[PDB]
Amino acid sequence: PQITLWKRPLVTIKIGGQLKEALLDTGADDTVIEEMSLPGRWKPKMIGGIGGFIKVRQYDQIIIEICGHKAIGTVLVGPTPVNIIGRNLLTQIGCTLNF
Amino acid sequence: PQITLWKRPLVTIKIGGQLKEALLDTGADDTVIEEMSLPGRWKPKMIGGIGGFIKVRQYDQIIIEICGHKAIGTVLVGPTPVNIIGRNLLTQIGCTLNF
Ligand SMILES: NC(=O)c1ccc(S(=O)(=O)N(Cc2ccc(C(F)(F)F)cc2)[C@H]2CNC[C@@H]2NCc2ccc(C(F)(F)F)cc2)cc1
Ligand SMILES: [Cl-]
Ligand SMILES: [Cl-]
Ligand SMILES: [Cl-]
Repeated sequence: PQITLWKRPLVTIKIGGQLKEALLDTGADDTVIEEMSLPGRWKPKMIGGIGGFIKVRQYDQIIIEICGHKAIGTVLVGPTPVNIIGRNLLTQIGCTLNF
Repeated sequence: PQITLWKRPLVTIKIGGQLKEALLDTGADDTVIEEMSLPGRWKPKMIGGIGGFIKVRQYDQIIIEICGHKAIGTVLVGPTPVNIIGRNLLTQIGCTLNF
């Protein structure tokens, strides 16, 4: 699809057997999801931006379905105000910016 | 152009006659630039980031060129990790997400 930017580019994703709404975010290096359970090992990480930093759990090799495109990669889990699909997964679905 | 996301989508902007580096950020509603002098009056604005909300200065109808594309619009000034070109100007220059 082609998604314009008049409003936030929210899409439905499937992760850990749950459906969630997430923002396609070219400014985010990493994918960050609200508190949820994921399988496997994790390690702590700090991420930040305007407003400050939050602590998240880093899970690797997690599968996510984004608009019917399956991708695998690292997912950070923590108290983010919005679910964010970052570049590490956007690349995998072939997402580009065009103008 | 078409910009992939394997690295940060950093571009050159021109504002106040000066060249600066900025991030094309579809996850940002607004355009936020590091401290600099802009003309005219400003209004208060609260923007929410990953780690909380902060106050920034809102300037309207500011001339700004983004990757050679001329735009005129709202620019916020405040403590941001990098200069951010958000949806308000991405929309102006005709930028879309595609996959
Ligand atoms: N309203 C508005 O315009 C606005 C809203 C939010 C922000 S934001 O929170 O600062 N912000 C932009 C951002 C840009 C660049 C950087 C930095 F360079 F440091 F990596 C950090 C943050 C948000 C907006 N889009 C990307 C970033 N998302 C939160 C985030 C932060 C860090 C990660 C990580 F590190 F895991 F990848 C993942 C997600 C900026 C502007
Ligand atoms: Cl990854
Ligand atoms: Cl104020
Ligand atoms: Cl604007």
